[PDB]
Amino acid sequence: AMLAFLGFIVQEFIRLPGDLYSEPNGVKAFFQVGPQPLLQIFLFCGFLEFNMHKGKLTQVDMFEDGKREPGNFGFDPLGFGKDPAKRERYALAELKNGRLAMIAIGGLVHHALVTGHATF
Amino acid sequence: VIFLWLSGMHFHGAYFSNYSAWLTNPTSTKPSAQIVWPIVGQEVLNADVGGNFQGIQITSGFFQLWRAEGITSE
Amino acid sequence: SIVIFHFSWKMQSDVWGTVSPTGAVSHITGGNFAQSSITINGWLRDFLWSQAAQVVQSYGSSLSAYGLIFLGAHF
Amino acid sequence: MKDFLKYLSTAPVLLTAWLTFTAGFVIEINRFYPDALTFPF
Amino acid sequence: GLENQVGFDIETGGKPWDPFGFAGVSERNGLGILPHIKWLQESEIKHGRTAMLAFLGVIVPGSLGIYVPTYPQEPDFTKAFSAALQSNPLGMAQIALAVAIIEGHYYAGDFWTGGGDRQVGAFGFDPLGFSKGKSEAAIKSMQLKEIKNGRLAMIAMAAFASEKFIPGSVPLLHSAFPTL
Amino acid sequence: DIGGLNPCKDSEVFQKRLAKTVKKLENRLKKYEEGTPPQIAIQQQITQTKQRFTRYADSNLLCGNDGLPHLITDGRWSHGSEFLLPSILFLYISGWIGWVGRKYIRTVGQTSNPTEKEIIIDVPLAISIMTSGFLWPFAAWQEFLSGDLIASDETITTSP
Amino acid sequence: VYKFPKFSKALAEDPSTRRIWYGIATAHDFESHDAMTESKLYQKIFASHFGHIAIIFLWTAGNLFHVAWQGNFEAWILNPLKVRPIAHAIWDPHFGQAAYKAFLKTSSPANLALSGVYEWWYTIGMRTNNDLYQGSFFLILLSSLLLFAGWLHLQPSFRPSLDWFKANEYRLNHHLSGLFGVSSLAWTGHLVHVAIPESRGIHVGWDNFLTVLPHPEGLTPFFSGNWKAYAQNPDTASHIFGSGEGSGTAILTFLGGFHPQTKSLWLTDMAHHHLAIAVLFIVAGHMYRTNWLIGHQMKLILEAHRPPGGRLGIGHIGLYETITNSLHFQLGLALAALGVATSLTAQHMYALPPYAFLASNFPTQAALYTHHQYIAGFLMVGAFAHGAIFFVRDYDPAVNTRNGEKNVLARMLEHKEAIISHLSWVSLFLGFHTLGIYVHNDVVVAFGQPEKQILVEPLFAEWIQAASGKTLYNFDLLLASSNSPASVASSQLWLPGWLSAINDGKNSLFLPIGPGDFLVHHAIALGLHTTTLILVKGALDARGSKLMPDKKDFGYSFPCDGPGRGGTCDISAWDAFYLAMFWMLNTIGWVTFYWHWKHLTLWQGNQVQFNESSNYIMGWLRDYLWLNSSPLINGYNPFGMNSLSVWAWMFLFGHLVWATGFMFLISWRGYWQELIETIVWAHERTPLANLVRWKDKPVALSIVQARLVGLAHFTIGYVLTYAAFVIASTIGKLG
Ligand code: CLA
Ligand code: CLA
Ligand code: CLA
Ligand SMILES: CC(/C=C/C=C(C)/C=C/[C@@]12O[C@]1(C)C[C@@H](O)CC2(C)C)=C\C=C\C=C(C)\C=C\C=C(C)\C=C\[C@@]12O[C@]1(C)C[C@@H](O)CC2(C)C
Ligand SMILES: CC1=C(/C=C/C(C)=C/C=C/C(C)=C/C=C/C=C(C)/C=C/C=C(C)/C=C/C2=C(C)CCCC2(C)C)C(C)(C)CCC1
Ligand SMILES: CC1=C(C/C=C(\C)CCC[C@H](C)CCC[C@H](C)CCCC(C)C)C(=O)c2ccccc2C1=O
Repeated sequence: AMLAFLGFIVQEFIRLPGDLYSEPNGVKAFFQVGPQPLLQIFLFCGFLEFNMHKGKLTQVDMFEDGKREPGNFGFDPLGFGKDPAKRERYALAELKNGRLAMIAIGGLVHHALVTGHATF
Repeated sequence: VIFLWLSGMHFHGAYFSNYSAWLTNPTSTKPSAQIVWPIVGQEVLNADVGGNFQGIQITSGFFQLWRAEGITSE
Repeated sequence: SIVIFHFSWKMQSDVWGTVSPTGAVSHITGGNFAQSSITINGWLRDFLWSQAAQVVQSYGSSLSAYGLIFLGAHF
Repeated sequence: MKDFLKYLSTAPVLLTAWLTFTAGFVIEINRFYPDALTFPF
Repeated sequence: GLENQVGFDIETGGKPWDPFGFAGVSERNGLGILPHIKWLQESEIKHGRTAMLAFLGVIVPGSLGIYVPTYPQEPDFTKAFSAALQSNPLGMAQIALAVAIIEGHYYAGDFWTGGGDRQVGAFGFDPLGFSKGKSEAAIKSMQLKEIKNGRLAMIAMAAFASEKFIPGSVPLLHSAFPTL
Repeated sequence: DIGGLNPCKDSEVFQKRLAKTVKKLENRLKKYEEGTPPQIAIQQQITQTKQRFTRYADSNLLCGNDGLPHLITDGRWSHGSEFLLPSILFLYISGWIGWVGRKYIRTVGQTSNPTEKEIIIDVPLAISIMTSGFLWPFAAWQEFLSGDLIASDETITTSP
Repeated sequence: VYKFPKFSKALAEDPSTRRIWYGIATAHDFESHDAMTESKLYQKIFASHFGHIAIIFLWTAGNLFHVAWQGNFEAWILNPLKVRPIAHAIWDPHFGQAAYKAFLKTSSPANLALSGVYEWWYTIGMRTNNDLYQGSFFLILLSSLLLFAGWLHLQPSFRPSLDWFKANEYRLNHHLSGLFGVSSLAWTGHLVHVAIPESRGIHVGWDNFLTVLPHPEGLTPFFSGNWKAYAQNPDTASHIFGSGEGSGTAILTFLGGFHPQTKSLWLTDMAHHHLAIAVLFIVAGHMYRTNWLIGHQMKLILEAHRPPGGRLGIGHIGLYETITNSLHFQLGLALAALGVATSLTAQHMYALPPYAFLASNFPTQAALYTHHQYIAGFLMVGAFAHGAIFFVRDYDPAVNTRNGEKNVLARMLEHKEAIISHLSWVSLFLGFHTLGIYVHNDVVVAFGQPEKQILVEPLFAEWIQAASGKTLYNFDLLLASSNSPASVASSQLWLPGWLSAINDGKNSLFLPIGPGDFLVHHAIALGLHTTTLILVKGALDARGSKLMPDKKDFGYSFPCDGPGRGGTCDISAWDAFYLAMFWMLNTIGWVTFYWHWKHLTLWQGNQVQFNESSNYIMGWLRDYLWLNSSPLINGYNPFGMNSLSVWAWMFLFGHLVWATGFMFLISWRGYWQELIETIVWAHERTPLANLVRWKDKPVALSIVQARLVGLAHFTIGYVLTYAAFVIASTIGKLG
């Protein structure tokens, strides 16, 4: 939801060169872009899902052996989180921002549906 | 259960029927008290029962019974 | 089943119908019960086959549900 | 509400709920996209 | 079983590459309905050798223009077979007979259930003493080179077929074989 | 074209069918009054009929001599949206259903009262298994490889 | 109460009427008779075979005599397309004047002949009511021969032993070569000598046959090797059958297709066919070993056929002794082959009519196809029933097993669960989806939107039609192409005749097909698979199951195993046959309904009626049954009657017998025993009737007997009502 909210705000502002990528409205951009770019995103997200969870992808398969902190993919290239004191605060901030972004992603999508122009 | 069934019959007569139109023309309007939703092409079941109404013709005689009861309004 | 068949055919053939303004009575089937309900072939043809015409020709009309239920009840 | 939820977990109630939900989303797909003889794509 | 067979190298880690576990389905349920690993390896060698020969046979005639004298000058593998089938029927008949004889002598039918006197792609056939006297590791390395080149030729021929069927499937292909 | 059929966009009998259906619907529409709900319903019927006929015309659909869309299910991808894509969709959904059913049967089969958990479903475990069926093609070709998909000789056999 | 079941003392001691009922139904089960040996079994079967062939020949002689005496064969010769053949005259005292007038044909009331014997006898060269009489005389003589042989081979010095009966190689050599090849050779001789000139106006009878050359060159080309001379100058395209106008001199040709006038196969084509078949079968009859040291020993052939890798177990090692020592295995094989053969006859005698003017005889076409398909279903069910009987009473696991490993037949009982499960899966698959598509079409058409129908073009079957030369589906495949090697190869032999016939809208050769054909073929496949499932399940489960692991100890036919273990109704293998008879009747009904409706639409010209209405069930019910039943039911009305009155009476009779079968099937015993006890008390306690008492105690029919009687009523009513419907509908619709 956070990535998708940022995607809305950037899409209506920046956009890519080309006739396909010329819709400030995210909902209408979902249709104008066509199925080919979207299906590639779907397949890439699937590849990511497979490799990040290392095969065990389902509710019964994941956490079957334990030893898996929920949400812990080990992704930390920039090194933020070495200090354990701020780690808990960062986790809480991520959770709160994620919830707020779920609410906001619903809000933006439904604004685009009831008005049709953009978010602004 | 029987009372619920009777309540359903009376509710259909009140809301999804041409009872008022049938009262003014009993001999030329066919009693109908069930309209069919327009899905999968099933709306053809809504027949020309008369009285500016579309629905399934009713053969349970509720319209005649209600008229015999003196019921003149939905 | 025999009772309701007797009722349906007898009423349609010898009670129900229309009355002309001069008083002439014309029935739904035309009085065929008296002479054709006395044989099993008569029941098969002049009642079952004859009055089943409306059920089999109901497709595309508002009575098509009756044809569908006819087939489903056979099934 | 401990045995009522167990009653709702019985085979008939669960099958009725699942079939009602299934018929519901089928009927609503056929309402919003009616007369679909072939795959939309 | 795959750990002690030629075919895996650094390109796929150090383990035998088998995402679908097709090498271990022979031991599964049924007396035999799925091929043994020996049959799969013989299919490896046969398909790879055929693919290498076919790559040479689409490159040399079609591009370089070299042709057998009394044969049609068709730089197209989708029509050359029929063109030679009509132009020189005797040559194609003899080629088919030679192929049938070679395969019948080197029959691999006991490989389906595992077993047989031969090895995977043994075939004898060492005229110019390339493996006359060599270490076992050297022979294994040469076999691995052959298998990998066969896989590469398989990929190249599949790319040829795909580009002929679906245009633009291999982007660099027409820029790497400028003539048909 | 295929099998002597012709595209429905150029089938005269198809357009005759459309015209006859529309004419019947309009004749039915004539016997009602003004913007009354019956007329609205009949107009919606006419609009839906026209939309359906137009969509069938522009759908790579082959029509016979009766002006009805015929399905080409020999396997060609040209008419792949008629059978092949719905076939894949059903195979996915039905494999999902079968996989979740089998997983639930095998999961509650190792508890103290396996038969009780079949008339009174463990809704938490049922929900856990059901949403895990999206990987049924992968789960099936990961349990067959391990030999956990097929029984061998504990299965019972009759006397002969 | 004694001496009737002479073959069974257990039945003869029954004090009830069950002894009489079971005496009839066990008379031909010779293996179960008292004081029974194998030699007596084979000898009695041999004599019964002789009596049976005598009965067949007497039946054919009766048909010939009644056509010669009361028919109009000679009149039908001069006008085969307008004169309706007469089977036999009618003398029934119950006729009124109206019935006499309606059935009156020429001089006496008579029945039209729907057996197609007129066309068959006309084709083989019969032109006189004295030719038919000669055939009847000869066939009665042959029947006398067979009866004498049957009596003779029960005499002491002429009764064959078991070794002679089980001499497989000798019987195969003789049957194949002698029976098939030599009978085909003699039939080619007759075809040429008599039939070929008779179709060209030259009469070749039992007087001028030693002096009338079948070919002008006269056996010179055959010995000289110039066999092409027999094919030169065939019948032209303007040849009038039975007349010399436009005829030829050839006797063995390839022409393909049909005669331009009779719309039937060329007589020279069929003579060549039978000559080739004769040569092939005579050659194939020398395969097996006899007293001259060369040939095959089939025991060795069967034993040596074990795949080396090993997937059929030990192969066919124990099959020779298994088949030889069992008469039910051989009977099942013969019945299966005969069922396939008569299915072939039905499927080919309508697409490739072999008899002159038979294509235009629509009622006889329908009657022949229906008759042969019903016989085919009966034969197939009998084959499977006798396979089950072999499993119950003749199968020996020790013979079919060598050192633990099982042979090809014994392994069928190891994966029996797999076979039954997959038959069940196929049946459920086909039924679910055929019914789903049919009901989808029903609902969609009923709602007034036929465009939403699911109509699958039978491309696979249309592909086959194009492969044989039909240029209707634009496939350009093998014979639809003039450049394919398949066409260039026969462009000079039989394509011009074959292509001219396959690409013709008036033929039944490769009838054009559509989505309705697809759906009905899937229905036929479902019926075949379900009947096979029932029969195979009964055969494999005959020796036992989980519910009855000792079913072999109770025999092929027993009522049940009791109400214990949850209930064991219809658990015997006989009950599987009994259940599969309904499915066979249903499948044959579907096949015959499809054939008859397709051909009624083809003959009437409204083939668009079938192509549109055959995709949904109400289409069938309204346009086949309800539509074509109108002429039949009006065979007699309160106003009069027609010659179709007998067919309406048979229609009602079939319905009545069907519902009496319903009686015997729904209501079981126990309810009929107490009622019979009440009747017994009433008879015993009434004056003026106490003077009369039964000798056999009246009891209710047994469970198995009741099932058989209900099945017999069901089947007889089914057959009678459908025969009446098809015949009367064809006659009353197509003039
Ligand atoms: C029924 C088919 C059949 C069978 C059982 C055999 C059997 C044999 N062949 Mg052989 N062969 C066949 C067809 C067959 N052939 C055909 C069509 C050709 C091409 C002309 C050859 C060419 C051939 C050569 C060149 C040689 C053999 C050899 C052999 C022998 C052992 C080596 C071997 O199998 O490798 C050869 C294996 C094959 C050629 C594979 C053939 C696969 C066939 C075509 C598949 C048919 C199966 C199919 C389901 C049948 C349908 C049945 C029905 C529906 C019609 C063995 C006796 C060798 C020999 O003589 O040893 C001394 C040998 O050198 N075969
Ligand atoms: C040449 C010598 C000869 C001949 C002519 C016969 C003839 C006959 N024997 Mg016989 N027999 C012989 C030698 C011979 N036998 C010897 C040497 C032995 C001792 C070893 C026996 C032992 C023997 C026994 C024990 C019995 C007979 C029986 C019979 C009769 C079989 C019933 C019948 O009428 O079939 C007539 C059949 C035809 C005219 C031909 C049938 C045509 C078929 C159905 C068509 C097939 C075409 C095609 C293949 C269909 C498939 C299509 C294709 C594409 C696959 C028949 C008359 C039986 C009988 O009834 O006894 C009285 C019997 O029980 N025989
Ligand atoms: C040439 C073929 C052939 C042969 C030789 C046999 C021979 C045999 N069968 Mg068999 N069978 C056959 C075909 C054959 N069958 C077919 C086609 C079927 C499937 C229908 C069967 C089904 C079958 C079963 C299920 C059983 C046998 C049994 C038997 C054995 C005892 C027969 C007996 O007791 O008769 C008894 C004869 C009768 C009871 C007479 C029945 C007459 C029927 C009801 C028709 C009469 C009505 C008639 C049409 C009236 C017309 C009505 C009018 C108003 C129009 C015997 C070895 C039995 C056995 O124990 O085998 C070991 C057994 O259980 N068979
Ligand atoms: C995300 C969301 C919807 C996202 C939709 C998307 C992406 C749709 C994409 C598409 O449409 C397009 C673009 C094109 C279509 O053709 C295809 C699809 C692909 C379908 C809705 C969220 C919807 C989110 C909703 C409705 C949230 C409701 C939250 C409530 C009520 C919270 C209440 C509380 O927070 C308070 C008020 C106080 C707290 O203390 C207590 C509680 C009770 C927790
Ligand atoms: C139970 C049992 C039994 C019985 C069984 C049965 C009854 C079976 C049946 C069977 C059957 C009934 C089978 C069938 C078969 C068939 C087939 C096998 C066919 C084939 C065909 C073919 C192969 C063809 C081909 C072709 C084509 C397609 C085209 C044209 C040409 C040709 C020829 C090539 C017995 C007694 C034995 C024993 C015991 C057990
Ligand atoms: C009606 C019926 C009866 C009663 C029918 C009986 C007892 C048959 C009555 C006699 C019939 C009508 C034949 C009568 C023949 C004459 C008496 C002449 C004698 C002929 C014999 C010598 C062969 C059963 O016994 C029965 C048993 C099990 C399941 C279902 C049923 C069942 O449905």
